[PDB]
Amino acid sequence: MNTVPFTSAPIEVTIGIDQYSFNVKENQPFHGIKDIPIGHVHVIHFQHADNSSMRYGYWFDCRMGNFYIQYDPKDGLYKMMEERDGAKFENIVHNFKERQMMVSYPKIDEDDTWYNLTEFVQMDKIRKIVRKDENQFSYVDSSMTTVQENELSDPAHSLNYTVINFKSREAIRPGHEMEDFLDKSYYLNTVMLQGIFKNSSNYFGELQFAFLNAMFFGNYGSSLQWHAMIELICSSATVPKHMLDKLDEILYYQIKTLPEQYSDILLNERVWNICLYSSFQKNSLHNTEKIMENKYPELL
Amino acid sequence: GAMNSSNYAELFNNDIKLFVDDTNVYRVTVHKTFEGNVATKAINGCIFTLNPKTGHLFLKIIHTSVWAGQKRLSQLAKWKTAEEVSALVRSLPKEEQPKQIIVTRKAMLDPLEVHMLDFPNIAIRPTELRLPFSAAMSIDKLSDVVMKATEPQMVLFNIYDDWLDRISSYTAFSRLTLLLRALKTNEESAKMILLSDPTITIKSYHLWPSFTDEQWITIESQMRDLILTEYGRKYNV
Ligand SMILES: CN(CCO)Cc1cc(N)ccc1Cl
Ligand SMILES: CN(CCO)Cc1cc(N)ccc1Cl
Repeated sequence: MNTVPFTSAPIEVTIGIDQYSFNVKENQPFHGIKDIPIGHVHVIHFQHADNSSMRYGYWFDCRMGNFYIQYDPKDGLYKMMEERDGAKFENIVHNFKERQMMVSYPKIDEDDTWYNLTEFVQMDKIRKIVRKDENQFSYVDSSMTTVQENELSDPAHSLNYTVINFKSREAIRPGHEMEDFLDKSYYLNTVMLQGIFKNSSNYFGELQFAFLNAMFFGNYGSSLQWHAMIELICSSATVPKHMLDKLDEILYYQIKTLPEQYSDILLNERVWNICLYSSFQKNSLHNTEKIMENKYPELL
Repeated sequence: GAMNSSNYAELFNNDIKLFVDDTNVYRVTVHKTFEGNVATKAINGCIFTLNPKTGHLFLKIIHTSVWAGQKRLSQLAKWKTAEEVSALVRSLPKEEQPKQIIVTRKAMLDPLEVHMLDFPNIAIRPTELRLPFSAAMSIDKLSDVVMKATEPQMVLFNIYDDWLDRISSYTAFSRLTLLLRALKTNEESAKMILLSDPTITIKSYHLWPSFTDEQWITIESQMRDLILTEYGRKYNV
């Protein structure tokens, strides 16, 4: 189990850790989060009480360093930092645990939700989407735009997701215009899987990461990316059977976890209806279709 | 964006553009089989690609052989149209290629955009106008070349004959749309109007009769009466 120490909590903030969250009052004696499960990426995120504009947060993996949060009163946000002095970190953490100033990562034993949402997500790939290589953790917020959004403006602060565009020369082989546009298998299997992602795990990892940035930060370009990666699979007549089964599990847990009250903004009616009811894979996502129909039948 | 009432005059400026109409590409007769089921028989079609400024009609004849062994022919027909239009643009010198292609039906947008990916600078546009280009097969000489074709074939007609020697392209296009609208509403009556006077002939190299200015005004008036008429006969007014 690992720990993220918080210097202090000078401003009132709602703090999220993965799918959990709690309210910290201005100058309440909050000094961090303990018992964080090793073996997964995690995200610690923030919404100030005074300005619900800008949710923001940090993707991290506790195996890659000792990390802590400290409010910066000049830049006005809770910043993640790395402490390199490991003795000084264990010491601080131990003092705050002894004084019981930390909340415990509240995972129920039966519960594999976070695993299921992050199964293919790897800190190395996150750091390539979010470029800032002097840190081992990655900052994301509500307002960051994607490389593709910037093609349609600060490149350093962008989400470098894999560009997917169904009406592009990359997607469409000369002489197979109709075939490749109506059945995207070439684009999925040869261009994207064999060419760019190398395997389906890296593909699913980016898909899962885009969903999570969409959900936790309301990052609109991440939502676009998540839906595009779903649609590319659903619009392909030829998909490995193992990918279809895994996709159904991935989407199931995403739909399960989504706040009911956010379904109106984070779920694209056209893509979901197409994917569940018109696409080649309309019959291949049994779990996802069942949960969608029972939880958001309005959308369909 | 879309072409409509408000930006009608753009059609007659000096930026090359083409209208593409796919409504006569896939054509069938529907008939009963010996068993009493229904089947279709394809007949020759055409793509109607028109430069509204000059009257250039690039008439691509679609021979029934292109459908042989194919499924989902109404969807294929849109992609075949897009394939032939793209081929036409590629065949043209750069300085004759259109800057915009306006499709008369929205279902052509994606097929044509995909086929024209190589031409990112050609704008593919829909239109809110209900243009009567489906009636092009009521022009006798166009129908005749389509039905006689035994292979795929491109034919070139000025659909305005020599009208631009005397009138503007705006006026020429209005006349054409009026004639086609009339032929679409009541072909027999429209054709009666155009041909009732044996002394006014169609030149071998023309599609329409050689009316004087004064006779065209009369023709045009008769075509508007017809269209208004049929509209009563249809709606009981
Ligand atoms: C509150 N702590 C202890 C200060 O005495 C500040 C801090 C400094 C480092 N270096 C690491 C974590 C924290 Cl949380
Ligand atoms: C009349 N000429 C053709 C002669 O072969 C000009 C023309 C060129 C294209 N491309 C279409 C229609 C016409 Cl009418």
